[PDB]
Amino acid sequence: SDYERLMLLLSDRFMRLRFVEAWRKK
Amino acid sequence: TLINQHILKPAPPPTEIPARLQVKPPQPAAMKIPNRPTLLGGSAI
Repeated sequence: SDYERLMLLLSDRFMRLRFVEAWRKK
Repeated sequence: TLINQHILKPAPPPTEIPARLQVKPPQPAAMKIPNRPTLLGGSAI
């Protein structure tokens, strides 16, 4: 599968829920 | 009426070519909504 390895060039491929569930508690 | 400023002189500042890349498909894709204010000139490969 070197066609897929060519077809995926430059692709480069819950913490913000944690800091808001504390403030929704407050 | 209003009194206006004037352009000085030919002063040359060139830009430079930075290095990173991004993929992320949401509208903000950075710190805020518009993109041409928050996109790096011309990027290197």
